[PDB]
Amino acid sequence: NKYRFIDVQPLTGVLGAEITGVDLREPLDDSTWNEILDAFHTYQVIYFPGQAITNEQHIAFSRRFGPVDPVPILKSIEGYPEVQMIRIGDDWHTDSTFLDAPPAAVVMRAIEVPEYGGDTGFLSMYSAWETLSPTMQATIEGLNVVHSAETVHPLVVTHPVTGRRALYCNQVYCQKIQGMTDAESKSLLQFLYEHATKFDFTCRVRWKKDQVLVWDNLCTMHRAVPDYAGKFRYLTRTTVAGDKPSR
Amino acid sequence: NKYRFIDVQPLTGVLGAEITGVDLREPLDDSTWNEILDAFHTYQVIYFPGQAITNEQHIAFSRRFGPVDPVPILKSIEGYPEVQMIRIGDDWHTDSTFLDAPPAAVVMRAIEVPEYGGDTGFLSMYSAWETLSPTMQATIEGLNVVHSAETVHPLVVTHPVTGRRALYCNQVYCQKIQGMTDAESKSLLQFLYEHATKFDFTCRVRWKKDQVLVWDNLCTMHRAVPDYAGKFRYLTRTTVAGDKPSR
Amino acid sequence: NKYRFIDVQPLTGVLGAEITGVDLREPLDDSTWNEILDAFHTYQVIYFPGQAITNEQHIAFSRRFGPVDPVPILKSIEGYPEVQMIRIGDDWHTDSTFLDAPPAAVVMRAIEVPEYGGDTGFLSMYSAWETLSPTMQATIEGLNVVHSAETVHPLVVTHPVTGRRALYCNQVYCQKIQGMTDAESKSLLQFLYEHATKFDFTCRVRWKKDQVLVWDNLCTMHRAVPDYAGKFRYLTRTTVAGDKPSR
Amino acid sequence: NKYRFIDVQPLTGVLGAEITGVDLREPLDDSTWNEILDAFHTYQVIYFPGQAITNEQHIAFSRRFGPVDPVPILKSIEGYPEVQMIRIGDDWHTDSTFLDAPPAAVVMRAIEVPEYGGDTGFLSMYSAWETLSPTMQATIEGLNVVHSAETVHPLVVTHPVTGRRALYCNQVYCQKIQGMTDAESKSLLQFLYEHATKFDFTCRVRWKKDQVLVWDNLCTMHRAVPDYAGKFRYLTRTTVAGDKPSR
Ligand SMILES: O=C(O)CCC(=O)C(=O)O
Ligand SMILES: O=C(O)CCC(=O)C(=O)O
Ligand SMILES: O=C(O)CCC(=O)C(=O)O
Ligand SMILES: O=C(O)CCC(=O)C(=O)O
Ligand SMILES: [Co+2]
Ligand SMILES: [Co+2]
Ligand SMILES: [Co+2]
Ligand SMILES: [Co+2]
Ligand SMILES: [Co+2]
Ligand SMILES: [Co+2]
Ligand SMILES: [Co+2]
Ligand SMILES: [Co+2]
Ligand SMILES: [Co+2]
Ligand SMILES: [Co+2]
Ligand SMILES: [Co+2]
Ligand SMILES: [Co+2]
Ligand SMILES: [Co+2]
Ligand SMILES: [Co+2]
Ligand SMILES: [Co+2]
Ligand SMILES: [Co+2]
Ligand SMILES: [Co+2]
Ligand SMILES: [Co+2]
Ligand SMILES: [Co+2]
Ligand SMILES: [Co+2]
Ligand SMILES: [Co+2]
Ligand SMILES: [Co+2]
Ligand SMILES: [Co+2]
Ligand SMILES: [Co+2]
Ligand SMILES: [Co+2]
Ligand SMILES: [Co+2]
Ligand SMILES: [Co+2]
Ligand SMILES: [Co+2]
Ligand SMILES: [Co+2]
Ligand SMILES: [Co+2]
Ligand SMILES: [Co+2]
Ligand SMILES: [Co+2]
Ligand SMILES: [Co+2]
Ligand SMILES: [Co+2]
Ligand SMILES: [Co+2]
Ligand SMILES: [Co+2]
Ligand SMILES: [Co+2]
Ligand SMILES: [Co+2]
Ligand SMILES: [Co+2]
Ligand SMILES: [Co+2]
Ligand SMILES: [Co+2]
Ligand SMILES: [Co+2]
Repeated sequence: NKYRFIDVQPLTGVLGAEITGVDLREPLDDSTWNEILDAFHTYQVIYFPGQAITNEQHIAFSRRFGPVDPVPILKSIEGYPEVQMIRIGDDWHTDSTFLDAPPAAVVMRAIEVPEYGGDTGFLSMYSAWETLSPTMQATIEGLNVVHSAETVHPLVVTHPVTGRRALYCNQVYCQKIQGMTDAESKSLLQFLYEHATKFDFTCRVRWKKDQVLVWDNLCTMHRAVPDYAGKFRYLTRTTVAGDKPSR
Repeated sequence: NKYRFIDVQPLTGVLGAEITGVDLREPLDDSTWNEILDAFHTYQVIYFPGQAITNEQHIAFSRRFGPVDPVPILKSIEGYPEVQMIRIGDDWHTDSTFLDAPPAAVVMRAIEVPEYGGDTGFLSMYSAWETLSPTMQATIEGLNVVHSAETVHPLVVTHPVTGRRALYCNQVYCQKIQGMTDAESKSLLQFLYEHATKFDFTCRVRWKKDQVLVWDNLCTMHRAVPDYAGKFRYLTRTTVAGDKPSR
Repeated sequence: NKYRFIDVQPLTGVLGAEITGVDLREPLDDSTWNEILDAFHTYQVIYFPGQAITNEQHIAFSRRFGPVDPVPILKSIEGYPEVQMIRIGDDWHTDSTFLDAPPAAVVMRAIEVPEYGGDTGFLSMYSAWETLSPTMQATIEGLNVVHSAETVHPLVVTHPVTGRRALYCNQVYCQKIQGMTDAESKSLLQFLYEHATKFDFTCRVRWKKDQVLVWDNLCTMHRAVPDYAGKFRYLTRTTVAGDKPSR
Repeated sequence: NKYRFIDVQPLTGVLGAEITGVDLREPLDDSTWNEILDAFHTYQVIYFPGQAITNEQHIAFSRRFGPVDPVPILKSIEGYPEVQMIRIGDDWHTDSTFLDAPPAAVVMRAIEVPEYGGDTGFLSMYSAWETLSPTMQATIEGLNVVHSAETVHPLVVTHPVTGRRALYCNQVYCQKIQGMTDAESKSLLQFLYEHATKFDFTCRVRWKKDQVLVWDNLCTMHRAVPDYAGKFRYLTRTTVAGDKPSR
């Protein structure tokens, strides 16, 4: 690939990629960082295996992407209220979309994982949008969705940095399409979900100790796999803030 | 009701009505005819019980509504190729919509019917449209459907005489929504059909000898009931022509 | 028809019928009553037009069918707590199926109705069962449904008097199929409901003053039509009790 | 793991695994082979990376599993009519199920692959069955499916070697459930397919040169990913025969 400061091993031909040849415990210069971010924007989700960093180093790193909020809930490691831990989102979703302004991204970090199982699967909502017929794109271009646990977001959002359109709806937080009856709203959204969760649009992340991963919370969805029952899974994550999604 | 030359007994509060106090075998004057037609346009389907007319009288009558085509197929009574007889449309549909210009209306006439069973059920596609949320109306306003057995018609049509919008799609003749993929097209149309065939939008016509009925082939659908197996059902019908449906 | 003491005018070829030639204000002898009941069992729903009876006469009449319970809720005419009045069941259903022992039947009586609209539609759940393939009948023969507002009933019930099998489920009161997951339960029941609410299985009752109607609450469903907004509709009904439904 | 002659790196906690520490170009002894096969039966799909074998060696290897048929169609490398090549099954399916006796297994072998993309995804039909409620298992235990391009197979099959029950239906070859109407058959199968193609039941195989993979054609399904457009993908495969599937 066209990348001189980082090695870059794409996971599928649709999203996801792996990054090596960089010590995350050290500071990185503009041209190394310009590459890391240029990658994250093209692949949508990126991971860095065998990065034995510290929580302070975890924060700084996240901050490079954008301001570092705590999510209220979750339990932050006491000492680091920006760094929160993980040990129901086995339905595909993206995170905290009931917020006027949900997270741009999240950076996740493997502490103690199982040998196998406890994968995380992601999918591309650029792709989901992108595979709708021009006629269907037009038909729902201007619709809005009500997300809750309360707010409204557009059904198709433009990425603030990259300007690609991405379909934006998820079954965990989306009540209905504003202005439609429920029979109507249900009808569409179900189609749109059965369409986005196709296997062609997905990828699967294998979890290995001190791997550090970043996903774009606007233009992907993701889901936990429950195939580890019995085995300890302990990861941490910081949350980076984004503007209000828009069309 | 507000009707001085014809008695008028509405079947439901959504469509359909019954008309008496008029000898169909005689000619009718402007103000009697102005009423018959003013009714047909409000009720969408009308019937006239115990009208022992002749096929010539059947034609003239139809012609009052508009030019009288034969449908190729069907079998016309030999002697009257405009008058065709009846003895698969047990799915709801409207007639011959695969035509660049389908029938405006049809006039049907009971020769030998059963005592009961062999009803005909109709429904209102004004109502179907009318009960869609303003937001959903807008969402599909500008879509087109491909009808076959080949042509395109709009998904929402304006009535040429009355100017009411009416949803216009049917599962017997409609392949798909132009420009959409089949998974997409299927999704909508199924909703739209499951929505239009609601019981609230329907009515049911009881068939009795020398009853003469007229239905509006643009803004209704209709379906045969198969509950007469064993009993003779013989009706005739002329077909009145309409312009190309439009939005 | 084969009926010497009552005139009997079947509404469709699937269910429903009309009964005249009997003064309901008078007592009726075994052979007249033997006919009324022999009809109710074949047609599933029966009506008697222009019966200007009294509430006491309404009770006695109902009692001929079976014991006369009050439903708690509903509002009984004060003076007659067995006689309850009517002025959400616009979804098809049958009545009070959340009871260990729901009503066998109900007798309804028209006080002040509109000229048209405010029909009541019924359907046959004998027919619904009856049109399932032998293979599908077998597949769900032994299933149970959980009904609530709490109890279990079989999915296919045998009529206590007639011994015809009837499909027995309804979307207003049925939570799920016992033992199945919700994705599973949903799947079937939706099919079974989309199948039973077909138009071929239905009929529609026209409501006229002092008409008195009886429906079989085990083997039909029924639904109110909302096409009278603005017009006064006042009917009364007594409720006749039935055993626990069984297979 | 409990394996002394082969190294064994499970792909997910549901199916699939990777096998190293064995030169496939050499013969292997009972206890090494007893392990390879004991693995294939537990993981359902297995792969061997960086095995630069020959087509004769490819055949012998396959034969160890069972007799080696050609599939008519496909194009066999001229010189080896048992060894067939690959360069519509982007719907999930299993192979040639329209046969009275479909393939037990297939062995596939990577010649020239892309750097990334052109993955193959598999899923477990043990798991699919296994996650149905006991009540639903019972409900469809005894059903049959008609497969075509013509034959009948059971909807739930017992594995001839292992004796685990596995759900057995696929949307590419299955017409309908025998004895049911199409509305009925459609209803179930759609549920069963929407249920089996869940992400939790899947895995994804990364393709790398001279990797040799074996999948169990009775108890998995699999699907091609179209994310390589432009890049050369050339694999070969032999096909191993199985008895008629049974319950
Ligand atoms: O726990 C994981 O694997 C990530 C899944 C998730 O739902 C989240 O926190 O966004
Ligand atoms: O035969 C009838 O009852 C009318 C039904 C019909 O499909 C038609 O000719 O349009
Ligand atoms: O009010 C009616 O028309 C009868 C409908 C109904 O839901 C009932 O009381 O069972
Ligand atoms: O070509 C592949 O990736 C295997 C997919 C397939 O459909 C097959 O041959 O069974
Ligand atoms: Co390098
Ligand atoms: Co340093
Ligand atoms: Co690596
Ligand atoms: Co420290
Ligand atoms: Co900050
Ligand atoms: Co869940
Ligand atoms: Co707010
Ligand atoms: Co609501
Ligand atoms: Co689907
Ligand atoms: Co889904
Ligand atoms: Co008059
Ligand atoms: Co004259
Ligand atoms: Co009359
Ligand atoms: Co003559
Ligand atoms: Co003419
Ligand atoms: Co049909
Ligand atoms: Co043309
Ligand atoms: Co096509
Ligand atoms: Co529906
Ligand atoms: Co429906
Ligand atoms: Co329908
Ligand atoms: Co008499
Ligand atoms: Co007296
Ligand atoms: Co009468
Ligand atoms: Co009194
Ligand atoms: Co009593
Ligand atoms: Co309702
Ligand atoms: Co109880
Ligand atoms: Co539950
Ligand atoms: Co349907
Ligand atoms: Co329905
Ligand atoms: Co070893
Ligand atoms: Co050697
Ligand atoms: Co390896
Ligand atoms: Co050689
Ligand atoms: Co052989
Ligand atoms: Co395809
Ligand atoms: Co055969
Ligand atoms: Co067929
Ligand atoms: Co689904
Ligand atoms: Co799915
Ligand atoms: Co699917």
